[PDB]
Amino acid sequence: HEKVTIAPLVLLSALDHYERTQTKENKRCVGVILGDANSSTIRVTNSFALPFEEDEKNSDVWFLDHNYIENMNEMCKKINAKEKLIGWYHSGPKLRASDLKINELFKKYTQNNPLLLIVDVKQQGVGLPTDAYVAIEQKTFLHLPCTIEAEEAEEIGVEHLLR
Amino acid sequence: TKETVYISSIALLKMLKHGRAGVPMEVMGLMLGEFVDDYTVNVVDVFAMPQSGTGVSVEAVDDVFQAKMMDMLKQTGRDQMVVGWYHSHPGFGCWLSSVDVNTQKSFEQLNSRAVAVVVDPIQSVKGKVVIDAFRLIDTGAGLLNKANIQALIHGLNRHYYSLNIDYHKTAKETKMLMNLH
Amino acid sequence: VQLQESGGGLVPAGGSLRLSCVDSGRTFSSTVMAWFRQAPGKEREFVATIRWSGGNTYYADSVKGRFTISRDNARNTVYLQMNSLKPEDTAVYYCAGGTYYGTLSYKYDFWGRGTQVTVSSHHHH
Ligand SMILES: [Zn+2]
Repeated sequence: HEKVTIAPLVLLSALDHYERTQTKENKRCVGVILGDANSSTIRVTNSFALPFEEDEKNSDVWFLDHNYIENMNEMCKKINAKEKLIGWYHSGPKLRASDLKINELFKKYTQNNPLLLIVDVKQQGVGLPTDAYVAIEQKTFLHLPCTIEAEEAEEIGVEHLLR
Repeated sequence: TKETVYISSIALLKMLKHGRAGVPMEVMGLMLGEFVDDYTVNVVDVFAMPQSGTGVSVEAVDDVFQAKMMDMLKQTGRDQMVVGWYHSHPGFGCWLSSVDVNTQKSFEQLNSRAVAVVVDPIQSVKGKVVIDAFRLIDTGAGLLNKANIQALIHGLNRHYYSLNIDYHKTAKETKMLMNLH
Repeated sequence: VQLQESGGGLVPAGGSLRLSCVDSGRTFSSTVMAWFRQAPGKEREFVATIRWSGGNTYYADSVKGRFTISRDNARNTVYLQMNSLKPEDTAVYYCAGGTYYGTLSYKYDFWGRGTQVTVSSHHHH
């Protein structure tokens, strides 16, 4: 009964990230997700962008700045103690060949089995622009059900932005 | 025409979330965007300042924190200037104390078009967002509009006046918001 | 595709061009039109922006005093009049529309396919 609760801001920040970096056709963007994972439902409440580079012509070469995760998380800790590092996201649209390998490196910054959020930024489908994954042997990705949970402050924000 | 602060989706949400997490304390951060012609300020993004301050002064602004953040944002394609600051007054409502006036003065020195945004994130839970944006007036220091003079006088009275506020959203954000709902 | 640019081509240095963009208004509603330009191996660059209603205009510094953007809003058309052209004005020019009055390309909602302006570096007007 593993479930993910995603706050709207997280998805809006994936989107803004992908657009501002002028992310080309076929390319992807990558970040960090923050929240609470001490319970059976996983709370994703925040995110931040990473410098990230891959080789389109060779999917085994990619570069993630480790310094940057360290330095940013440090700064996130100064505004909110409770929002911990729990996983990462990318823009997809689907799972990539290097994902298990990237996932393994995020394990060194999380205190859980890291959560992978694939955010659909192209919006060419019917409902939730997000699929949540976790690695498991049973090494392979397990789809997890996810849902939107908004602390009241955010919720009337989202409704004020639509009126 | 009326000067207007245009606030993007993520800026509003990050503000609301940070103000709410700081209750009962007044929290604060910087706003990034651009100034356009004279009637337009775009707030594209925002980030929080740590609560090192006892309250919300110029001192609560962490120069090395700000620079480190601006530098790292730049490496992920966020390259806008600081167009002002926001702060929350929890339950107090949307206006400026004398200390906020002083904080705003120091921001206007850097840039004459700087804006101050106040959020009350407690009152906002009544089901409507309580925000406004303000600037100091002392530069300006026969048809007319009566409500514009009534305001320009209360302005001179408290040394500052309000700006209109609007929200921008991309067509893509619109689509995404309709699914987060 | 909703926006269709027109005009543009080869002009000698010192010369004049008028670019137009017609919006069919069939998928995106917009309150703001802009021109952007992209030279090969440079970033997209903001030229000028206008509001449909009101006609307020904003210009990039490198372009002030020589370009004029205007709109015939009953005819859903935007114009970029370019005078005193310099070889560094050579680029593909894109109109874009959306609701953001300003400078950032990713804040716009839809794009025309672009039209090439080539300002000669040899021939002057
Ligand atoms: Zn205050």
